[PDB]
Amino acid sequence: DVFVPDDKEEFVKATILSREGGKVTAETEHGKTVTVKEDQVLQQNPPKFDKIEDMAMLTFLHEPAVLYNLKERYASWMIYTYSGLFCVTINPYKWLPVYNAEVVAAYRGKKRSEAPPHIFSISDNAYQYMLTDRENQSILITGESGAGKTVNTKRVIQYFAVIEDQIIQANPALEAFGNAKTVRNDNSSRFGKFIRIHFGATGKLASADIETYLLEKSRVIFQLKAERDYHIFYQILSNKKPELLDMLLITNNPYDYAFISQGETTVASIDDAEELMATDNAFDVLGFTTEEKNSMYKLTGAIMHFGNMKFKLKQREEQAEPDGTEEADKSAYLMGLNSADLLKGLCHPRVKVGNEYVTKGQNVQQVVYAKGALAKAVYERMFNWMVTRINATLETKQPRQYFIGVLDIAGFEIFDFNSFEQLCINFTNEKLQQFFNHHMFVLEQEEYKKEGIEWEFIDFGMDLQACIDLIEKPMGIMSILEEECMFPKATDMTFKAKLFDNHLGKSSNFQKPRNIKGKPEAHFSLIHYAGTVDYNIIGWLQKNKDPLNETVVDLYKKSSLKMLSSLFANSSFQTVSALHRENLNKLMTNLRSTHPHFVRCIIPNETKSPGVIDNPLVMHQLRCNGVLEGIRICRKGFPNRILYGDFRQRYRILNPAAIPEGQFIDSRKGAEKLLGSLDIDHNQYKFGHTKVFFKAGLLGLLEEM
Amino acid sequence: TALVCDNGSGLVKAGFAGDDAPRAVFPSIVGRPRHQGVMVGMGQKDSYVGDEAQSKRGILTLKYPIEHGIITNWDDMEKIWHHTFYNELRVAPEEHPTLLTEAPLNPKANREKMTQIMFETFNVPAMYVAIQAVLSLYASGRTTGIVLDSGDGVTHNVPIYEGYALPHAIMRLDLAGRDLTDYLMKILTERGYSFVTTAEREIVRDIKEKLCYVALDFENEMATAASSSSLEKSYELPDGQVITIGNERFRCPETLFQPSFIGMESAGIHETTYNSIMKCDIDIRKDLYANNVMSGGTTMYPGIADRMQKEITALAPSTMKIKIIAPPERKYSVWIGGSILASLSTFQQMWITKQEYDEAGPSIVHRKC
Ligand SMILES: Nc1ncnc2c1ncn2[C@@H]1O[C@H](COP(=O)(O)OP(=O)(O)O)[C@@H](O)[C@H]1O
Ligand SMILES: [Mg+2]
Repeated sequence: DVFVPDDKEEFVKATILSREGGKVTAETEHGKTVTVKEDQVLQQNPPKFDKIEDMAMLTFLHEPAVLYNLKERYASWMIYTYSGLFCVTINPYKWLPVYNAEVVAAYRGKKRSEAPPHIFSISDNAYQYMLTDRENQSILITGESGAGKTVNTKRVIQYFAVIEDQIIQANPALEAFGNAKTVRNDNSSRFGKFIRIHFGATGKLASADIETYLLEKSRVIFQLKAERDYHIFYQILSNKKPELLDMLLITNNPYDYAFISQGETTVASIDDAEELMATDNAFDVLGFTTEEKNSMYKLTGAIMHFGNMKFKLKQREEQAEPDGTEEADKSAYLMGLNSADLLKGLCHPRVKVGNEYVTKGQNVQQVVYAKGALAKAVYERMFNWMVTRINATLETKQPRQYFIGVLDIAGFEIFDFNSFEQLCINFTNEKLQQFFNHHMFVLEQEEYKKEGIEWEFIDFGMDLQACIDLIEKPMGIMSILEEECMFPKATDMTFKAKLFDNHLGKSSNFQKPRNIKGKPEAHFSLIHYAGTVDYNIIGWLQKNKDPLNETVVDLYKKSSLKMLSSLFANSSFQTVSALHRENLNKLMTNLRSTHPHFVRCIIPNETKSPGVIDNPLVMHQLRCNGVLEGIRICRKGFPNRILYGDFRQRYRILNPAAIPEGQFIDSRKGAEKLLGSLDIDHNQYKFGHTKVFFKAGLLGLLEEM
Repeated sequence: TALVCDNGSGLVKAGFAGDDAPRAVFPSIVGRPRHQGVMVGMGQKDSYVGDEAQSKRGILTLKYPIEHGIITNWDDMEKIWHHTFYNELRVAPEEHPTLLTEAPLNPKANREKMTQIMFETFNVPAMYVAIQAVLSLYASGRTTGIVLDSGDGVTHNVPIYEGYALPHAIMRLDLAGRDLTDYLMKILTERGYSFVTTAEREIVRDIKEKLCYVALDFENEMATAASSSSLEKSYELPDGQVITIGNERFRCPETLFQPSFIGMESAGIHETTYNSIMKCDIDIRKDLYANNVMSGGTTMYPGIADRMQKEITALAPSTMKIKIIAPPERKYSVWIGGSILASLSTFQQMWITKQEYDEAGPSIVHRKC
């Protein structure tokens, strides 16, 4: 009973006849009898440790453990499984009595290790914490709709409301401006929408307000050629409901425009052709006047419609004249404001002085950058104002003050041909893991403190800080792009030259890949915990340059109600990096003022066969999600949560005997002679409060015999 | 497919075994900045190599690390090796046998340490330096004759009969290609122009590249261009000026045919090659006169073939046929032959694998070549 590094999965159960010299002879679960390398052969945890709902009690805590245990438990059609603080579900798709009414009011206690693995339990325990500590709680959903999750919190929220349906109604519409098909695992809502439900001191639901975080603002332009833009763009594309297109003056052809033509616009798997009816219907019944209703279309179209703008290089000079008056004019009518002053404010923006003379200066390249910047900003702020309106139709006036918030975030991203966008998203995803590590460290710190003997290494967060500094800390990586766009003559290669000069060897996490087999050549690589990342920095200088031109902003006030309403409410040339860092700090602050808990989602396979595992995928998601990193934390450390009585009970094979279940050396009579049976290292375990943590792994062999 | 990379001082040319054309060729300049850095954040490169360095000579000083077939200031020539392997040809040496090139006899210590430097750091699998002329011979498919490559750093002759490299008549000469440029500096000072610095000194070889044709009966052509203004030619620097070169046009290359101008007291190349002819048997002269092959660079000057034919037929007894082989594949014949030699399967056994070097010590190159 051992584990073998088989070719396909490298973490599957094995069967050793024996092992010799460096080459293990073994009959594998994956296939037939084979010979394999010793060093990566791992050892199976004992039956008493084996098949435990928590993945924190398995002596050889290594990755194979959590792999096979998930494989078996889901093989037996179990879906709820505990993995340290993390909770893991697979949510099969052929109906099972999963939402049975018996459990709905059932798990009203049983903090986390007193009931069968189940997350409604932990959410209800969060309810109890609310009752006791009167302090906010946060749901940490990993994985996106691309991970098959959508059907979980839609039920969990109703569960929490049990001890109302307006919450979902936002989803169908806000998806259209937020779902974006990617290279891998398509059709993912890439925008973060923290969702909170407010309770007063009483506990009856008063309201639930929703605020989005860290929307992907650079998806609007320079999308990858392989991928596709926001769903709404192709919703408007399809001729269905052509009257709104008649309002919007669009020709109904994707490839006409610059922004769209980067996209594929032909995704046979899912198009909004049918969905446009549902999105329009929700977008109406959510309390929208027809004027705002069609105005939303007006702005969304105009954001496309700039894509037709074309400029020429002036003679013997530098600034840009406008070409293509008619499309500028159609846009101008579409937003109402005059065309002539718009093109002029493009060609000669105003910059103030101690008294604001009409200062002037531009270049064609700057203009092509800036107009896109303006489009991106106006779209993002439009989206957030729609969030405000969704709050408006859901407004309340009760005393609501204490909320338990569910946040959905983009999942960890590792695949082919990853530019800036991936770096941003990955940084965001991993900061939350930094938050998790520090949190679990705090709680285990006080708990082990009650049993105080000695802590291994304070602040589990250092493991991530080692790369957090590299990504963000001044003159790190992200800072270099900020500096490089500013510096004159932005050239792509000079960027990487500077990076290699500044953080190679000097930074122990910045290295270079070699011959990435078929995927196009990445330039530089980083060693994250979850996966070494590879990027090519082409187009980065273009991506992050975005000058928020003022004159047009001030020009925007004298038009339709929406645009003035959006842009009236609200500098070192803000570039996506800085805005992004600041907003992420805002988010972590909001989580800094809360308490976490963890709900995960697992995809079985692309073939969508419920009830049956498929190893190629799940291993990647589990490694990416960082549950393996939490298991790494437990494995290298004390965290193996063990009753001292439990250890005295299980250890009777070295206290010569066979009979388990008590009635031999108990808690008070141990750590005296026991390790002297087979000479196990001392001080790896004691009893402070008769709760003992372990350097586990040494406890697997001793119970096999 | 091993590799072939020329050493010659002028243009380090890189390519692949078997291929008929060097994959990348670039001037061997090495550059350093000669002024302080003023616009903070440039991320200055501490040294530059090849055509990248040639691009911005404006603020650069130029060191040629290769003079007279001797590799000096080894640090920068190693820099050139490193730039070649990774940036131009773009493969790690770890998986490619490598062959180099070397003038006839330059010093003893040169190869004996160059093999070490290129064989210990670059960790190449195997290498074998081959003397220039015999390689030039294969390049043209003639296995009998005299080679006059005159690669920019050094000029030399070998007699090779029936594929035997008859040593003792090897007649080296340091009338290098660069020194024609350097003399042209002094001759161009007279027409009133001035080219003091190093960058302009690099330009002038370019201006030499087009406007130097060697002419028969030097005295008569000289008086001819003196009396008549027929050939008064023009050209422009990347400055805006236009420069008018008179008889210096055909007084440049004739320093080759007589060195009295440059000063060196060693006869012109035609007399040296005739000398090396007359220092062999009385039966090899029958064929040697017939297969005379130019090679290397610095002989793309128009006419030089014909002028050479005239001088030799005047010197040799007027009963032999001196028809000299000057293909226009010159300036690369070194490299073509090198690739062909690397392509020979029987040649595979020759060169030196790492085992021999490690177990024998550095002298293995001299002992086994
Ligand atoms: N247009 C030209 N006409 C005549 N000679 C030239 C021309 N261009 C370059 N050369 C000469 O060719 C020389 C290169 O020869 P060399 O370096 O000795 O051979 P290799 O490049 O094979 O090592 C340069 O020094 C230059 O003087
Ligand atoms: Mg050369």
